[PDB]
Amino acid sequence: SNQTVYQFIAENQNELLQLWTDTLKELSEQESYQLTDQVYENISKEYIDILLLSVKDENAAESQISELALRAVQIGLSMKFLATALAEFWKRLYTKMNDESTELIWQIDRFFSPINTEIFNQYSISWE
Amino acid sequence: SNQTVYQFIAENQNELLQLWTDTLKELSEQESYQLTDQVYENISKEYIDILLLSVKDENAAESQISELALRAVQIGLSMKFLATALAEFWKRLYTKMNDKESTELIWQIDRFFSPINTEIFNQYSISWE
Ligand code: NA
Repeated sequence: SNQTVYQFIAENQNELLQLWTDTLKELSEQESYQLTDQVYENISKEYIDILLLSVKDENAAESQISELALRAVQIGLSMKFLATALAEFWKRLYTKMNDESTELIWQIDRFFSPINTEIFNQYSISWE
Repeated sequence: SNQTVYQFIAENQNELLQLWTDTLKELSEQESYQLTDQVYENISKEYIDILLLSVKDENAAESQISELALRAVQIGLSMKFLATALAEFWKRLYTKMNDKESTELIWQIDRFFSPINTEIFNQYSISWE
């Protein structure tokens, strides 16, 4: 069901990790300060863990989602920054997997959308 | 440039308002209570008004953004509900536009909406922070 996307992530973990770390770092340069590379790499790795627990849907990864959202809040990432990052993550995955295009986009969207919206929810909850 | 998407929104305002109002309503049916048709219509209208100010970026609609997000909080829409709704809003606009490359249309749509929606999510969360 989410097999094509899931399997690609599983098979391309090391390259995704680097890709997404680099995405966090690039976005951070637009912010008033930049955390260290290891901090962004750990966020990336936690995220990938979430994706690999989320083959069915966002439910299995409940505890890691809550941890990641709390961590984001605690270390000073805005919702704006996190949402921007997560949007860029799936788009950079697309470029990797694309390499029909439209059906791939919809595959990616079906796997990620509920994960990301649950992460957003738990970020807001970790203030609410 | 966001000209292509902006123009389609500008030319199809009444249609989009109905489409988005219906999406909200459909989604509300899975929540523990439903608000009124007018409440959801007013949300769709406030959102479209944001879009029409946003041809460059999300900055001109700062105040409108902040008001929409705050109202969402106050009326009891979760972030989950809001983020699901907004995702469906662009996807439904895609189906409309696409039926008039598909891939480049999606990226045009994403380019326009993504910074607006992220800013909405931010103001939603900030209402609590
Ligand atoms: Na767990």
